[PDB]
Amino acid sequence: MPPSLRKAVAAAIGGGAIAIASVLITGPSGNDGLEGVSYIPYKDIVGVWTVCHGHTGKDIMLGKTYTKAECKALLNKDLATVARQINPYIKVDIPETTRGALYSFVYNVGAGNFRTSTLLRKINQGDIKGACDQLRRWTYAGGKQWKGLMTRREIEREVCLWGQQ
Amino acid sequence: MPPSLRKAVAAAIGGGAIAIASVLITGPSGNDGLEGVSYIPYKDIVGVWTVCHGHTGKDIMLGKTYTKAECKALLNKDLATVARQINPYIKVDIPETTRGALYSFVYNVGAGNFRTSTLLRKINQGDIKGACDQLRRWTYAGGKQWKGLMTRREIEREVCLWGQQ
Repeated sequence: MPPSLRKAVAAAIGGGAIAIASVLITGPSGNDGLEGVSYIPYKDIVGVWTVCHGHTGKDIMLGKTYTKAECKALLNKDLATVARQINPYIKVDIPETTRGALYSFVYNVGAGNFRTSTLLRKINQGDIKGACDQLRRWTYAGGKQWKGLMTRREIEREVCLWGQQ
Repeated sequence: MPPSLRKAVAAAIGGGAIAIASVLITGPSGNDGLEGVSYIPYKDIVGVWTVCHGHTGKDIMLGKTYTKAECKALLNKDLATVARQINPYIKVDIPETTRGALYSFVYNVGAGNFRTSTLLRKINQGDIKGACDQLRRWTYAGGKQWKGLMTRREIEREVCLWGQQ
């Protein structure tokens, strides 16, 4: 991963999985992460309304220009939600890096997908290294493989396996 | 602080930042820490129901008597929440003493207040001395400086500055 991002994830470690994920999504500067940011609402490719760091919901004011602080508040809430949605399903102790990287993964890919993934089953069997490797299989959308996903998956993989080496 | 407590801090240091904060809140006995303990809902001065060592939610039963057991459940959860809400905002590496000190402070003053604060800004510019000193600015409410908050911030501060001697 870029060295600034690496250092960023390093300092977030004391802050636990949530903070780790927040670095992955927003990046060191808070605007150069694996997710885009947008201060004004827009419809995505599936026609869902979205703003800030990829935030969707029934609470988007279409006429509003959002601040950096609003965007960060909303991410916090959404990450807490991801945690709520997936942590029940992780039946084993994993390191904070691994947890944070799965948050970032699930943020992108959705809770359903994760619940039925092979990645989870390898987590629940204690195969951490094997779970982190499953990430590379998640680069396909519209029967095309995406350079942007393959990169994201590589970076989430590094962090997922951060403790090992 | 009181020696009764200065020791009991050090007692759960190896428990990490959560355990440091949780200590400051309950103190060794359970009432003799920074928060007020109460096993029946009372309406506080601003008219919010409150129970145990400061727990407020919508999850409160108005005639119920809570146990020493159920209040530990509420606190731990509440403190999980504080860590979720503030850590992503903390971009640098910090001692578990310092972090735990901040968990307590935010318990008291709220995530919003914290996210906009000068203190967090000093934290993130690496200035930990400068950070902890900012605790002292948080001793007013309703016009007046309170001696009780003046104490409470000196305590939180002491713990905040445990690394630097």
